[PDB]
Amino acid sequence: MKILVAVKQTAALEEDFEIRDGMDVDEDFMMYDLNEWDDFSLEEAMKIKESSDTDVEVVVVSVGPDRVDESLRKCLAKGADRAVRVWDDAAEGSDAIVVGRILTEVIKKEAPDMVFAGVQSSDQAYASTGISVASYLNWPHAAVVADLQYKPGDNKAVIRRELEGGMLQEVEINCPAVLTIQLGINKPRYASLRGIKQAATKPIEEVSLADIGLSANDVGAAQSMSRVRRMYIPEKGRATMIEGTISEQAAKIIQIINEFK
Amino acid sequence: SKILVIAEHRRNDLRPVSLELIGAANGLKKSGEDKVVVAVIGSQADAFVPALSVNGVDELVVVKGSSIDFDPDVFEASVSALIAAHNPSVVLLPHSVDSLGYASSLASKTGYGFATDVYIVEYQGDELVATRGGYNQKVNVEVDFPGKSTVVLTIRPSVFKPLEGAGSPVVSNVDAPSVQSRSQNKDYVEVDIDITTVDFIMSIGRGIGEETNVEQFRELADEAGATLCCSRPIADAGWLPKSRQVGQSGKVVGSCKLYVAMGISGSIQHMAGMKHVPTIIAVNTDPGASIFTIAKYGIVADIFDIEEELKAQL
Ligand SMILES: Cc1cc2nc3c(=O)[nH]c(=O)nc-3n(C[C@H](O)[C@H](O)[C@H](O)COP(=O)(O)OP(=O)(O)OC[C@H]3O[C@@H](n4cnc5c(N)ncnc54)[C@H](O)[C@@H]3O)c2cc1C
Ligand SMILES: Nc1ncnc2c1ncn2[C@@H]1O[C@H](COP(=O)(O)O)[C@@H](O)[C@H]1O
Repeated sequence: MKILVAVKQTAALEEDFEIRDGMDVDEDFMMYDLNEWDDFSLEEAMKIKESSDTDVEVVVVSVGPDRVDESLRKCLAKGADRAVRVWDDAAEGSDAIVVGRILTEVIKKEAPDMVFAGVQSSDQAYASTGISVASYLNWPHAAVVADLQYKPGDNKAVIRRELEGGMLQEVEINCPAVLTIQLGINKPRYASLRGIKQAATKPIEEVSLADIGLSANDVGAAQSMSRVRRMYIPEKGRATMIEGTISEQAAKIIQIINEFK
Repeated sequence: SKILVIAEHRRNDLRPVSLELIGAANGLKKSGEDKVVVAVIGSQADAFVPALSVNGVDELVVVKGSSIDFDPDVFEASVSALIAAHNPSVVLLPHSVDSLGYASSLASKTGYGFATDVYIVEYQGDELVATRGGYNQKVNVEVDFPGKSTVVLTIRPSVFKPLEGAGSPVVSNVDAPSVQSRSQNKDYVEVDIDITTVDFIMSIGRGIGEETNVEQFRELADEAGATLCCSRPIADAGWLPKSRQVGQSGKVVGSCKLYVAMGISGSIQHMAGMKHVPTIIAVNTDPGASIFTIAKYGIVADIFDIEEELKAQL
């Protein structure tokens, strides 16, 4: 049994980031971490390994350059068995549909029995990659899963998707399947200092595009389905700032509150 | 030219965003000579033709599928076949939980131009240009689609205005492709207090820190006459019940005349549940937090000293 979890290291900007030139934010203002969704998704796989008296292989896989190793190391430390990073400089600027392709060819080698992805990423919030993987692979899918009922080897699986305004809907899905996991399906763990440590002895496995049958010609912004024309910061508001003390800022809120009763 | 809209419905009600996309569509087409086809997909999909039959729709296609409600196999099949049979220049999906389950499938399988959660859309000349977010709505990314006979966009809900009035599409029927779906829908499931449809709200987000910190914003609220509410993280963690979540997946605080957002950054899905409140105060230490860009008043500051002192004057 094997669960492949696809993971993204996402960028957050610091306050007073700026722009190149035009076509992106300045490489300096970015801080990298593991996409928030992926915690829950990896947790979900470990939750499966944990609960079954049979052997289960959780492996994490990332398409990124090597600043990503640091996030993979964190997955390692939180229980994952093996970690694989796909990269070529060619791949730079690949949108979600290209990342779909690159992920697929890795997933074709690993041959896992289920694949998890994150509803979306926090930076690009595309909300498209995982399902795109589902497509090249031709596997059954579901996006936005709040609860999973699966036993390694089973061949159907009962998930619940999370709908607007609250409701959930159960859905029985055939496996192998892809699913994109939502926030809150579970409470992910923190690595222990022993985890951190043993993980520091593991290898992060390098895989290039040729190892999966792909070349310069299959990847990166040029073969994406959208071209950036330019980014810009939006003008942000017509709102009134209040400046001064607590006693004042708070005095103001209390005027407004009282203006309403 | 055609613009293909795909509607959305669940458990027998047409979801409002449908009407928003027609809006989008209509405000987009370059010549009033261009048509706007709308499709609607489901085993009892007929029911909707009265409701779908409205200003802006030139053709209405009804697609009887295997299932009553959304199902990603059925949907990708149908929309593929409509795309083939209408050769739209542009097909518009609601960026919604259903769409997430298939839209990118479509785009992947042939060369379609593709872009999601788009909130500004326009032509420049013969050239379609779209705008969505970046770096967590810290920037706009304006994108185009060189080469692309056909472009598929998922549209943010509550951005585009629906049209006033009735109309007269030509109505048609197809069968969905015969598809033997690889998943099967089962039951819809719900998991007292108040219905946070109500006047005055104090709403805490991640900003607050730790479960122990809630009691004093619970107390703050008790003492202003406010109803305690929160962003998603608080409820995910189990610190307030899911009844008090504002947001795209919680409650929409319809009758809120006052909303103080404390330690909430303003994510897209939070705004969804509260963006229409008339007075929104935002308190937040991070001056570029998106919440500020729909508030009426903003304070930049720690929620903790704004708390006491408030709780002290009151
Ligand atoms: C399909 C799906 C559905 C979703 N449904 C919902 C939903 O229903 N409701 C929802 O809320 N989200 C929803 N989201 C989750 C959403 O993406 C965000 O993760 C969430 O809204 C962020 O919550 P937050 O603003 O409290 O946290 P954050 O985004 O972490 O913001 C915390 C804020 O507190 C500020 N802060 C920290 N300390 C202080 C301080 N001491 N004083 C003042 N300010 C401080 C920070 O500056 C920051 O801006 C959904 C997401 C997905 C994709
Ligand atoms: N570059 C990537 N490498 C590995 N997984 C990724 C990558 N990009 C997206 N994903 C998967 O995509 C998910 C959802 O974010 P999105 O990019 O919005 O489709 C993440 O949780 C990962 O599962």
